[PDB]
Amino acid sequence: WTATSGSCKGRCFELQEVGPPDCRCDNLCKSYSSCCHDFDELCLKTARGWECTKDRCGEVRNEENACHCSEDCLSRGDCCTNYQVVCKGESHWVDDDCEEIKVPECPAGFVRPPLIIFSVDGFRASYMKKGSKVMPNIEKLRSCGTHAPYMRPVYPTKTFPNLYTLATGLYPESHGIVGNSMYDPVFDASFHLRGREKFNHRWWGGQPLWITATKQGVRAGTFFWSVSIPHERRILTILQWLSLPDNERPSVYAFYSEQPDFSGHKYGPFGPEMTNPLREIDKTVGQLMDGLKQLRLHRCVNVIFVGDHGMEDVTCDRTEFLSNYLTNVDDITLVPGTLGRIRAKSINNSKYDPKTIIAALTCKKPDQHFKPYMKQHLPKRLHYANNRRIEDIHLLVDRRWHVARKPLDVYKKCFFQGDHGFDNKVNSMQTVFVGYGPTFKYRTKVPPFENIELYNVMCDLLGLKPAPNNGTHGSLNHLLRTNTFRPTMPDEVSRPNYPGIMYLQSEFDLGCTCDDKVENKLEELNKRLHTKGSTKERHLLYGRPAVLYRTSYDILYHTDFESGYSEIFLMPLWTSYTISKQAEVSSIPEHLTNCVRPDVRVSPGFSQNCLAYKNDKQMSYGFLFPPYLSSSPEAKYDAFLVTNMVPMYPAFKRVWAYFQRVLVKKYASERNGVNVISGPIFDYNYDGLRDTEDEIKQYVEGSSIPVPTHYYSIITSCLDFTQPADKCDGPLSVSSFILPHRPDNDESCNSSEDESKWVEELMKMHTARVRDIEHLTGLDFYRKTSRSYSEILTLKTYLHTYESE
Ligand SMILES: *[C@@H]1O[C@H](CO)[C@@H](O[C@@H]2O[C@H](CO)[C@@H](O[C@@H]3O[C@H](CO[C@H]4O[C@H](CO)[C@@H](O)[C@H](O[C@H]5O[C@H](CO)[C@@H](O)[C@H](O)[C@@H]5O[C@H]5O[C@H](CO)[C@@H](O)[C@H](O)[C@@H]5O)[C@@H]4O)[C@@H](O)[C@H](O[C@H]4O[C@H](CO)[C@@H](O)[C@H](O)[C@@H]4O[C@H]4O[C@H](CO)[C@@H](O)[C@H](O)[C@@H]4O)[C@@H]3O)[C@H](O)[C@H]2NC(C)=O)[C@H](O)[C@H]1NC(C)=O
Ligand SMILES: CCCc1c(OC[C@@H](O)COc2ccc3c(=O)cc(C(=O)O)oc3c2CCC)ccc(C(C)=O)c1O
Ligand SMILES: [Ca+2]
Ligand SMILES: [Cl-]
Ligand SMILES: [K+]
Ligand SMILES: [Zn+2]
Repeated sequence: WTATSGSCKGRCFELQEVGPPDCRCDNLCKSYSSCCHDFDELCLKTARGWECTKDRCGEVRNEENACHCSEDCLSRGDCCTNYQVVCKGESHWVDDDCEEIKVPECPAGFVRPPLIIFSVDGFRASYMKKGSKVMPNIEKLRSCGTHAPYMRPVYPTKTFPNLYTLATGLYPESHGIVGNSMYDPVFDASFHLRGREKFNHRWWGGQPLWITATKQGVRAGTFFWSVSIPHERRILTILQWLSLPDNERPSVYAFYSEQPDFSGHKYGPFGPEMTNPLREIDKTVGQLMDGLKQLRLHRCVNVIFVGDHGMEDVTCDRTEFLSNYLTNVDDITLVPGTLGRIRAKSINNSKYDPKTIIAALTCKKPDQHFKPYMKQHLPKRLHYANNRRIEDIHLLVDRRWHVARKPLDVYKKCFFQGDHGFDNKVNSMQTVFVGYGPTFKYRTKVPPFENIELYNVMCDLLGLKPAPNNGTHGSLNHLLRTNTFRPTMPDEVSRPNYPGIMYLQSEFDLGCTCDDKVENKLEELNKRLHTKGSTKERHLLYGRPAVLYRTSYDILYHTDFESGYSEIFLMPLWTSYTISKQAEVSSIPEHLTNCVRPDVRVSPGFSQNCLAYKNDKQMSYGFLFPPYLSSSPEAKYDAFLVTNMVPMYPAFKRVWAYFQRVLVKKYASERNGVNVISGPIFDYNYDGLRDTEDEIKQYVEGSSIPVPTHYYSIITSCLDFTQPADKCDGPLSVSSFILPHRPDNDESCNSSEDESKWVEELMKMHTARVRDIEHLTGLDFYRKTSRSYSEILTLKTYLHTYESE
């Protein structure tokens, strides 16, 4: 119950919301059906529209009007935004030449440049070029300020998960808004776009920017706007708040537009009906900038123009129906659309079985347009698993398609032509970023980056310490003229041992054999030198990775590769080697097919054993440094050391062998040499973070050899490919992957074909950032380069996406 008999007189769009059942006058009261009786009359005036006209200039103030053209409006802070243009002969901001904003030019009483975030729903990255003729204000912000060609949203590429990621710097699995619809089984509560449950604070985790600001004594405008407040009024409200006394005035504001997403769903992303929505958003930007210019703040405020996600062509005839696959369709609940999430309809149904659901959905139809996954098997770059609100079964839907439970769901819920939510590497889902202001650079293009990085920068713009988040703070310093954040590299926690030869061959009883009894004073000195690190500079190009947790490990040197070998996990944490453009691929010799060799530097008690692999009928082994790429017949023996072996299912060895035999050389040819760092990852609790030894769910049978959930590689080369990877004087280029270590290849529907038809496609799906591998391993890479640390942080956040341009 709300006592709406109270009044909004002198309270319109008040910043703090008042306590029920007292009636409200803030920008959210409509959504709660709780505004005072006179909120429309007082706070949503529309009389005479939004624009001054010649005849209104110097009018007698009429408090009924939506906005004012009377002489006193500039001191009241409520002129129509075009007041000075119409009445005082000023120019629109868009018609003024771009002039660099070298320092903030602010009115007295401004303690810091305010931040205004202008967020637009469904604003696809390619609109910046494709719509540029009809968006002159947005085009000026973009050309004059700092802009990226696009900004990568988070998955799923839905509205609330992405806007809340902008607010928090967190992945949706961490902030809790994991879709536009959700069931939380602990709460036993459902979140929906429509209605009231979504306002309950227990959905919204982390700490959004407006709370970060408030806790640190920086005041904030509200970021939510009730949908029925027109945009012109949202702009006038922000401009009014900017005229508050210094002690009352917020420093951060957010405007939101439901367009162009609203029309994109109806008309598709490039429907001819889309030009008008884009012109209308441009006009709104123009209102803001003219209004800032009136207030003399257009060279004071930092403006962010940012979108949540793009928009794809999706029509009802491109719908896959689970009723075409599952016998049991009424025993499941599906969250449908551009992604699928499945759970049991009833928790009391003992016949429900996820394994049989997955199998029935796996590669059943030739052009099948979705792929099922247990959530722990989804590409790690999505970071979409570690939340109870995310159903164990997930469907990754192809761009341009929907998935639904039954045909009747599509016509008893087809005029819609656009949608979004797909994999956040899809080109159509990319969205926009422009920053304009004294704190941003002038006429500067920056590379694409992920929206999870923006919170930290917004905190930097406001002089706030960010709450703990998933951005990499410093990775976007290149967007800024000032206020950069200058991080120090993390300190190394464990230092390595450097073992020499300490064990005789007969101390090892590992059940291994190798045909290696096959032999000089020229050659003997050189082998000792290699084992002491004499080639290390060739193979370890960016320093040893630092281990950021407490553990016991050894550095092992070899002619062709260097490794950091964990005594705890019995295998390398990392294996680093360089392959020049000229390197030759060789085979594993017939006499060496099953060769595994004790490492006389590492005790038997800290080694793997071959007998565990013979006994484990499901598990085989591979090597981290590939024997195919040995520099010489003699150096090849090093590749079969028990310290270079790792556990691999046979089905995974098909992937791994193709990568090592064919792809590494192909990348070295293409990129003019590569440096490779490969290793295992253990993330049995799918939290994106390195497991401790006690979290490991599976071991090679009979042994203490832990089985990795994934295998990674980081492939680095020179950005200027005229220079070889090992002699690069400038910026680097990287691509990386985190391949799932699975016992079948059911994810790849073409896997019965030759590896050349499916393996690289698998690897591309599981592309990763170096930062993702760092979280998963507790390793810190690139510690010794010639590059600035901020540039290296940007390199670590890079994702090679494989989409066209
Ligand atoms: C992306 O960035 C984020 C932010 O930095 C990273 O997330 C952090 O990860 C940390 C490790 O996973 C984690 O630290 C834990 O915090 C526990 C206290 O948590 C509460 O308080 C904080 C602070 O305000 C709050 O933010 C938390 O918010 C979560 O939960 C609420 C309510 O459920 C949600 O609204 C919110 O969305 C958020 O949910 C997300 O995180 C939780 C985990 O906290 C997940 O369960 C959800 O699925 C969702 O992802 C909390 O309200 C603290 O109690 C933990 O300490 C225990 O475990 C450690 C193990 O190291 C041990 O040292 C301790 O002894 C202790 O053990 C005891 O409890 C165990 C578990 O019950 C039990 O098994 C033991 O036997 C012991 O009794 C732990 O320190 C931190 O909370 C999150 N923060 C956030 C905001 O998500 C994230 O890792 C980054 N991602 C990547 C890939 O880098
Ligand atoms: C979502 C987090 C907050 C946030 C931002 O929210 C802006 C906020 O007005 C968006 O709210 C929306 C958006 C769509 C719909 C609907 O389609 C339907 C319905 C309904 O039927 O009720 O309600 C909606 C609401 C709720 C109106 C209270 C914007 C930008 C940011 C940034 C930049 O951080 C940010 O954090
Ligand atoms: Ca983990
Ligand atoms: Cl959803
Ligand atoms: K085996
Ligand atoms: Zn939408």
